[PDB]
Amino acid sequence: PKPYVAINMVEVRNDPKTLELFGKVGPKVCMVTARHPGFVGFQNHVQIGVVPLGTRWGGAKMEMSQEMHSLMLMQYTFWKNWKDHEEMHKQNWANLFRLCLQCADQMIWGPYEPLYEIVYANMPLNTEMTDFTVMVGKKFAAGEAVSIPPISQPYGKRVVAFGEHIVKEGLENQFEEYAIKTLEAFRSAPGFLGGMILKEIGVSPLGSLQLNAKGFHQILETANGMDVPEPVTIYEAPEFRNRPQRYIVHTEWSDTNALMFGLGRVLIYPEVRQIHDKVLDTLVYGPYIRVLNPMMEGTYWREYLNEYHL
Amino acid sequence: PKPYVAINMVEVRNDPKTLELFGKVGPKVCMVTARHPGFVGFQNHVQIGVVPLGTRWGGAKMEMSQEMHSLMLMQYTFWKNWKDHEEMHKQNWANLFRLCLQCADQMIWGPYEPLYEIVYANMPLNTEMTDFTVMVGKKFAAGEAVSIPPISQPYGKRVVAFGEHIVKEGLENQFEEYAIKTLEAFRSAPGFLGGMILKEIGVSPLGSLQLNAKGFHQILETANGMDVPEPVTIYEAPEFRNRPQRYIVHTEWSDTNALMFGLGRVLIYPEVRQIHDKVLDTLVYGPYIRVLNPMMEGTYWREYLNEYHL
Amino acid sequence: PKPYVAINMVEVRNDPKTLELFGKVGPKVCMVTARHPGFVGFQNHVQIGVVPLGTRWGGAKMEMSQEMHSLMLMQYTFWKNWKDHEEMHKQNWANLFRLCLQCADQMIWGPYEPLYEIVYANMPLNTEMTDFTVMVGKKFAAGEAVSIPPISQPYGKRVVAFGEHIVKEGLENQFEEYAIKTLEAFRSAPGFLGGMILKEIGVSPLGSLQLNAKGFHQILETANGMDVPEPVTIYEAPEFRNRPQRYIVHTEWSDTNALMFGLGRVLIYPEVRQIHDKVLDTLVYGPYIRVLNPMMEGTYWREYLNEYHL
Amino acid sequence: PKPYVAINMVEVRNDPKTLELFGKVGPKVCMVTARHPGFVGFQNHVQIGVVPLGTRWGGAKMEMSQEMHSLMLMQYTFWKNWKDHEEMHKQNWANLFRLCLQCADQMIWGPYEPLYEIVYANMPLNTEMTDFTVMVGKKFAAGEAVSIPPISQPYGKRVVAFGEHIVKEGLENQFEEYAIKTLEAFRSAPGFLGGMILKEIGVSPLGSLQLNAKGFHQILETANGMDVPEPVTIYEAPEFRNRPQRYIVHTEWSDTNALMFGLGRVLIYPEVRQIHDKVLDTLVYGPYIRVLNPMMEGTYWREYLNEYHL
Ligand SMILES: [Fe+3]
Ligand SMILES: [Fe+3]
Ligand SMILES: [Fe+3]
Ligand SMILES: [Fe+3]
Repeated sequence: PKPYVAINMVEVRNDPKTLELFGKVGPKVCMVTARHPGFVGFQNHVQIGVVPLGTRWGGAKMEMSQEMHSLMLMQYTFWKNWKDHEEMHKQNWANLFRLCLQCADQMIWGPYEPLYEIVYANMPLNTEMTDFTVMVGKKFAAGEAVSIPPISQPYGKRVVAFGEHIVKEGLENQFEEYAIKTLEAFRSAPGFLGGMILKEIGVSPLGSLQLNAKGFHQILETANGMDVPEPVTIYEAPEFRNRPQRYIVHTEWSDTNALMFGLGRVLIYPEVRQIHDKVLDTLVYGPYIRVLNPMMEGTYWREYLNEYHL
Repeated sequence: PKPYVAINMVEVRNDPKTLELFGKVGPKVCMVTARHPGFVGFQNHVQIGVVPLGTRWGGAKMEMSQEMHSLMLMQYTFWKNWKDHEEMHKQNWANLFRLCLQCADQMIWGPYEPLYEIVYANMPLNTEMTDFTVMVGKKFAAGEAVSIPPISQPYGKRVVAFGEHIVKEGLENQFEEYAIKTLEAFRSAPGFLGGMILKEIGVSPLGSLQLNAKGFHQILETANGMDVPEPVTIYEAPEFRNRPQRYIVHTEWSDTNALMFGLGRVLIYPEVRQIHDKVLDTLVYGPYIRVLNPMMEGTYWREYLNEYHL
Repeated sequence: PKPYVAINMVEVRNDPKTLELFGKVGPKVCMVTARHPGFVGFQNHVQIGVVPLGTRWGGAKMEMSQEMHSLMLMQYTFWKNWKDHEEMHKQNWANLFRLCLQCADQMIWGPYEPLYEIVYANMPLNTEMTDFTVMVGKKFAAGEAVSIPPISQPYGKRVVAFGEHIVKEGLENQFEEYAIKTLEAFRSAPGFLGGMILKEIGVSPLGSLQLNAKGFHQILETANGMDVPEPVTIYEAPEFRNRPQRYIVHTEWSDTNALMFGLGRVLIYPEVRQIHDKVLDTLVYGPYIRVLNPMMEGTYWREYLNEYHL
Repeated sequence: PKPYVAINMVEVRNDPKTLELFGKVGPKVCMVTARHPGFVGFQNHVQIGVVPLGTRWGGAKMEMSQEMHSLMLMQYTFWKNWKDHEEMHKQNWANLFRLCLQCADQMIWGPYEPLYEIVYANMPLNTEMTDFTVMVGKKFAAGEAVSIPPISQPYGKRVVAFGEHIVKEGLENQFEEYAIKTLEAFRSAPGFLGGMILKEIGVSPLGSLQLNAKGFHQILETANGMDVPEPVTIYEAPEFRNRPQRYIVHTEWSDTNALMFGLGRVLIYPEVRQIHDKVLDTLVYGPYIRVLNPMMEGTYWREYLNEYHL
């Protein structure tokens, strides 16, 4: 089935101390999150750049991570229902608060965790280059050679285009129809590894460290998280649902050149350009496309999505 | 059929003199070992690191071999019966003792050679990236497309997870049932190249240089092995069988990232986590996972195991 | 009386960060351990080398600690009964787990805590070079000039030979008889400071961080130990008793030269060589002798052993 | 059909001037040689090392070309009949002599051109890594999936083992039977790209610059080849046929590691070792195995050999 996505967004310092926190805190958060049975996987990203679109953002590059002082992280977690994510944060609040405060001396902005519903998904199983013989052998034996997916390599060997779209009130049905048609047109592009369309349905309060006045002061006052705040919030997740409607267009590409000319088909390929013009006529903001590197992954979330493994 | 494994374990210095002994003594030992008809192959490893499991062993890294003063070597030899290995060491004792003493000025600990029985094996044929066209062509012509194995590249192009498990008395049947189910669950992980479960059944006395009192003094007294000790031991191999039962969980991965997130499924994937919880409830020691690099290989041992070549 | 010994074995990184943990965590562990009345003292060691025995381990030296990337630590604790050690770990589990996890980012292997019974002991009171006038004055006034011990200087001013022996089933009575006679023969060697023979009787589960499946996951998931695992183990200490029988032959020497030629009397002194030949005829593994430096000590454990102080 | 091979052997200096002669003279020689219709292709090699076989030639390495002062070149030309090669050299003698004398200030030994008959051949079509989709698609459409060859990459992306064997008089039938069985056993080795067995049938006089006394003096006297010697020789090619019989065992491997452990199966794999023991019992000289790099190739000679292209 289609899972629900929580996207944890943080800005951290770009220094060697922070990349130690990728391997010493990141796995522990995933292990605490995996105590809940509704957890079906994760995909963690570091922003490496921005699609400039010619000179529209000409100060930005697709690979600019070596020059930035701060790193944007997008940590996806996938859930059977979005209430499973809110139940996970409440039941594991002491362990998760203490782990998140280990990243405190690196954190610049955040955490901010909007919740998303998957509107459309074409996301294949992640395979290494050593695994494609198993993949095409199983699909040929099942008579499904026409549905053999591309080789989507896990753990930092592909790039993600993170496309932010804010759609005018009343034009959400027109966005979703033609953004789907745009992503089906990307299937012809070389290096396209798959795509999904995410629709924001709320913001997690506990994942965003948004408590009431007593809880907010206990966050500021605690020594390394030993003094755990009482996890009382003033809102639940659908009460912070941003209007007008936010959409993420998430597409995966084998490299940044395939991303630049593949996504560029909405500008340079005239048949795809008329399709994406209907998307552009619904937007109050966007498109702004961040380039992400999926470092740490829980690739079995695509096994839940595609209802098939290996 | 399933062969028996002798695992020769030595600690040697990490210096350029030692890596000359890989190419000037290592092949000679394999050639003396191949005088016996029960010898079916070998697989030689160098430990390159330890799986840290978050911060459980936080001073350890998966790739730490450039910083270590000493190298752990695990030299597997594969045998039609474990008595063939003990017969080989007795019949070729003078040549093997002299070759092992060429590594003497580098050796820090060892040699220690426990003998193992293969409980479970899913170990495919080793193929290069130039050989997969032959592999999928032969399996399609035989109507076995569903059993096409992953590309397991020989000679240092993959990594080995060496998982040490000591199982409580009486819980060996529960370990073997659910460690098998854990290794079948690894088939879904990207970059999984195969696995086997080894059960310790004894320790070779001649392979461990364990003689009686007269033989031990002749080992210390000899000049470069020219004075060969009489190979009289005080025990045979099943008389040194460690209780409680030692198990090796040997899994092969395309790279260390595939190893870290693949083996990590027993911590972060909730369906595999319940399976491996039954493994953890049988352990008096472990799991401790070393990361090994298979440098020198006798890959035809998998032809004996899978009863098929090419 | 003869106390029981728990030997905590860890491998840590050899870096200046680790030697800060000797003085900032080590004393706190000893202070938590001293809450129990059955605690009678401690002796903490760092491995500085290996006895090479000619060229048997020729890559090893007696003083090689300046070149090693990792340090082996042997932390002895002495107990009136071995159940007092298991009762101490359960009652002080939260404080001890949190202190042990301060060493986590340095730890490579371990912790592993086998429990030992003292078979034989000739271990004198530790005296400084300023204290021998008190020692010989008290022994002359008591008419015990014939039992005046050697000056065994505490706190890093002597070396320890850590002799590992694994004895065949049924030959444990022959080992203990002639290993005692070997240690009485060491009394004639210059620089011999005393010796004891330790017999492994079990492995502490809490001291080895060996919990059940829920406890093991809480060890991996916790942030610096603030989230304390429930200390439920699947075994008690005599249920992990290694067969065949492990022995430690622990001897103390004034320097490494006295150690090398003193222990070498089992090879070069013909009267002691026939005695130790009966020890060698019982061994399935060994002898392997590590060289240890006793840095931090609780020297009053010898006051309990010898039933006399000063 | 099976072509005939002329192998031009020269020793040249290892300097940057010589590698200019690879690209400025080498192609011109191939273009003059292609004037004859019996020319079916070429394969030019540079020796990069020697198989040491443990310490049998321990001063030699498989990759030692960066340290050598001189380069051995083996330039294969393939012919429909060996008389076509002798007819080519006589008809194009002025152009070929002038091109060969452009390499004169680099040449140390040679040229020496023995002629060979192909006894056995398993030499697939050369394909790039971009061409395997065409190769497996054509073989599946023709119902020949069982005979899909390995990917043999042209132009320096594989290595050649050049195995010299001199066989006793009367044992040539025993050599050819079991050297064929050895090369069929190499089909199981990883990275084996194919093999052929060459039998020396003569030495080309014009290709070896072996003229009569007047022609030899005109070779020494000429200014850059403008003064062309009269190509009168004292012998034809079967009159210089070396006795006892020379054989080349030519095998191709994806890399030097695949070569070392693949060819090593005649020493370490006991089933192949008994086969190659019958080869060794026919040899008065050898085996001596040079490691060659096939830089410049005329890969369409395998299209003539396998009677099929693409
Ligand atoms: Fe969350
Ligand atoms: Fe062995
Ligand atoms: Fe303890
Ligand atoms: Fe020629």
